Amino acid sequence: AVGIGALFLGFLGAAGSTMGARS
Repeated sequence: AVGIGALFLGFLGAAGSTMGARS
C-alpha cells in the first residue's frame, strides 16, 4: 500500500519535519 512507515515513523519520527502547531 501507501507510505505508513514512511510519513510518521520515517519522515516525522526518524528524521524531522514541521507538521503544525496548536496556536
